[PDB]
Amino acid sequence: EEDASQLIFPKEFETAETLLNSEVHMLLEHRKQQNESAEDEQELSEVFMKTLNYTARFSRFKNRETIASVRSLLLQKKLHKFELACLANLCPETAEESKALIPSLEGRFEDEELQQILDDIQTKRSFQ
Amino acid sequence: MFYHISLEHEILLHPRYFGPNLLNTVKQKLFTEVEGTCTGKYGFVIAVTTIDNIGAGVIQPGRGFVLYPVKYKAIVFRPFKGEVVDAVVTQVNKVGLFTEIGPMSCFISRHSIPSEMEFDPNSNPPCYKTMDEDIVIQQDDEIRLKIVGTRVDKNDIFAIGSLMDDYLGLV
Amino acid sequence: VPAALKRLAKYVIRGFYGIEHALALDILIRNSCVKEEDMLELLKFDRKQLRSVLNNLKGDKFIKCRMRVETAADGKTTRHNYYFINYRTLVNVVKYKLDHMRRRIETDERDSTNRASFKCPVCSSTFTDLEANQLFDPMTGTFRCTFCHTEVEEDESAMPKKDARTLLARFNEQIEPIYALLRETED
Ligand SMILES: [Zn+2]
Repeated sequence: EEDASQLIFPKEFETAETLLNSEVHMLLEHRKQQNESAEDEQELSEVFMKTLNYTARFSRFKNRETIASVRSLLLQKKLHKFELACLANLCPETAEESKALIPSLEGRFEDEELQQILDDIQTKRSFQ
Repeated sequence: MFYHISLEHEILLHPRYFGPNLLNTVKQKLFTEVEGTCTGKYGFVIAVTTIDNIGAGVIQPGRGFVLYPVKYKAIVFRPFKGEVVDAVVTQVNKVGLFTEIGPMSCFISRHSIPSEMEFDPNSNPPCYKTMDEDIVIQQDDEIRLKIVGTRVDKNDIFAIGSLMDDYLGLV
Repeated sequence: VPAALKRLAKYVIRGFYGIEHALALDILIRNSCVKEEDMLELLKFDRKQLRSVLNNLKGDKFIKCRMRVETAADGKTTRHNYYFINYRTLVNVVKYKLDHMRRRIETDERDSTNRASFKCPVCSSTFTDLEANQLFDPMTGTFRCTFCHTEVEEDESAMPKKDARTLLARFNEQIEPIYALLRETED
């Protein structure tokens, strides 16, 4: 009934906002910071550690300002909220690669313009 | 896919917890119950980002408990059929490959694995390698798999990873 | 009554019905309409036996019946059942009975993919491939049955799959004469 490729989601997943792994890491880090405070409180569950490592491993942006800048530029482009997370998560190097992964992305914009959008993410991306 | 959504949960607070710090206990009790539990509709729940509001505590007639409906914002991850998500291989076996994606764990059957891949029992660390060794998949590697289907049982969800589709596997 | 219609009806009755059905059809071919009572004497069949065949023929609408009521010479009421062949309605039923098999053949192609291969020998219950991983016990490292705690095999389900494939080619060959006749009866 629900397919990511077909952009079909249930009524619950309609107004939901998608957060990038780097954005997710910041929120989880804030939880960790609060965890240290208020000693003797409940210790965070092991599931929290698993996700925190996962988001940190795939974190494409280590700077808070860059994450905001990427989101601001993406907001100008008329892109679906779910597709924005995939675009900023997978970070395809080529326009053709992005189109193949997401069949629904075909026809949204011009191929030449699609490649430029991906290239911009690379410039903001920090290589270590 | 990671989603930040608002969830409805009900807390039954024992009368012993009444008095000062009642709402603190309700908030604290919310984290313990929600965290570490998964449901098919929303999948695994990582943590509660914040609590939107605590509803009026309706006393249960006879029971003595007070039912507190809580609107809390939490981030959850749910496997979507026909979707490609990065995965980390935990264990390698001839029968199939086990991979963990955050709290969710995915199992890859031998049939779904590409034909050219063959189990490497001789090597001390079990792994899948080709004849030409162009691509090698072993434990603790980042690979891409397609979620063929989603199954939920006993508050646990584990999907099937298939590497038949192109642009999959170790990159 | 074009000769093509007569031959088409004969070819189908002798292929999927008993000799009883075919014999009654010949009477309706020689004469456009024949009384039910008259047909009974010629065939010498039992009263119930003839009705059962006629009901089956009427069930498939290969022939239609009309009731004529008249006063006999002795004054008693007479209710004669007159049977006749409706080619226009008959051809549709033949097409309906043929397309369903063709669509059933198409369905057989999809059934082969969803067949359940895993099965427990103890409880003799077959489980789908997707359901197989549900019962997978990590401690054992192999498929198992929760009810029986016994190993689950999949080799027994491979043999019957190939049998259905052979029927596809044969069905299309034996049915060509019927299809050819249908094309000749479109006018
Ligand atoms: Zn059994």
